[PDB]
Amino acid sequence: KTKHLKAAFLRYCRKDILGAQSMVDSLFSDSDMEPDDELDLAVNQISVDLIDDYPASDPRWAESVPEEAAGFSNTSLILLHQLEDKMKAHSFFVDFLHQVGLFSRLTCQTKGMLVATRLLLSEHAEKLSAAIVLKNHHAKLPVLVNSAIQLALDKRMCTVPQNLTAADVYFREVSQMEIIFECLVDKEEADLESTSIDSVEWANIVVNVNTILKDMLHVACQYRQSKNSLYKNESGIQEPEHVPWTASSGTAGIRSVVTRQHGIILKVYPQADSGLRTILIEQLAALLNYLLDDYVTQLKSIDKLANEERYNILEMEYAQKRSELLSPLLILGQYAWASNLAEKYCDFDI
Amino acid sequence: SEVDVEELKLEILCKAIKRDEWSATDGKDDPIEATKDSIFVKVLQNLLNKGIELKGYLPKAETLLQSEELNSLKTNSYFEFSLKANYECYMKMQ
Repeated sequence: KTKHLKAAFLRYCRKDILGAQSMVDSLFSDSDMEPDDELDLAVNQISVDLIDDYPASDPRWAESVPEEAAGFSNTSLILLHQLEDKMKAHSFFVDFLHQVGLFSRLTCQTKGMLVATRLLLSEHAEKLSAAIVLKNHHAKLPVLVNSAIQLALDKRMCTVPQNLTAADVYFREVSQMEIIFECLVDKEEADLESTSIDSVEWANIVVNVNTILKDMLHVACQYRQSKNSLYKNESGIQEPEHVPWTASSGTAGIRSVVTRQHGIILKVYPQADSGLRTILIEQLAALLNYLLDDYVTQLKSIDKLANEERYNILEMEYAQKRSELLSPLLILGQYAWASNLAEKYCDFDI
Repeated sequence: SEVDVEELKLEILCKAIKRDEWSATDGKDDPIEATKDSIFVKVLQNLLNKGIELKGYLPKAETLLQSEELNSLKTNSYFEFSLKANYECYMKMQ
């Protein structure tokens, strides 16, 4: 219940300072229920509800201990450093789970995504707190306009100054600010006047969004190379980090995040009318993006067990008819990138 | 303590913001505090290499007591957005 989550959130408050008291409030949490199938999924919905309050505003564990949690002013201009403090707060939070233990409880189905274990939601809230700092690092008038439109579509904003328009709640849900900064590249595109060779500046703004959605997917990938498991990607751990493991983010293939990627590929309509070097940089870019999508489908297919195989072989045909749709798209493109695409979904021989 | 040191310390740092002029350009904060900025760049003489306790040596200036004077001037609504914002990168400077 709410009382239990609000007692663990108060034992994390003391975990920054000392461990002995908080280790007895985990030992008293072996006065738990102990039936695996749903009550361990009831301390799961507690560890998950705190990993949603550590990416949110000032997390509800704060007050008693005024750590790096503290109610940072929302009238400050310190938005980026304030959110770096929250990736550190969510990092000492994963450590003060790993020691106290916190070695169980596990995602099901969320937004068309199937996920093996709740512990993928800690990794998923971490990857989407690296995404936030990346688009906080890139702040310019086109992106901040595309943001203000997105936020006003989801709901109204308070007009008591406080106008980023906001971000702490659009970090727990930053995935939405990618399906809409695409719909604002398309309504910008309707006024791009790129009917033929006349438009130029307007095919430069469609690429500036393509670069940011791309390096945001680069950041989710490298934060899945910085693992902690001594079995899952040994490189980056106590073993040499000179060779990274599979450059996939271990994303579960969202049916709105994937759709906005297969939308911006079909903005290969610009490479029809564009100067020669420009058509290559957006082609290397759309190659760089698709080599994250084919990587997350590969990581998800690897995790499938032998029974229920009928669903596993149907998900294979679905990815194979998309590597087969990413190929006719690059049959007109440069085949210097075909050698790379073929190695990226490392078969795709046809 | 008789002639009020820390009252004047405020009077000046408050007219140091009135002359700055806190404004807004196209719905965005306008940091007029260019003089307040510069004065806090001028207090530090790099006394880290002079062997002085420069680290933690800006608690001369007040904070909650400042917005008391800002209310008297009627200017709290304009400048309190970047007063605190600059007071964050003045806790990193210090």
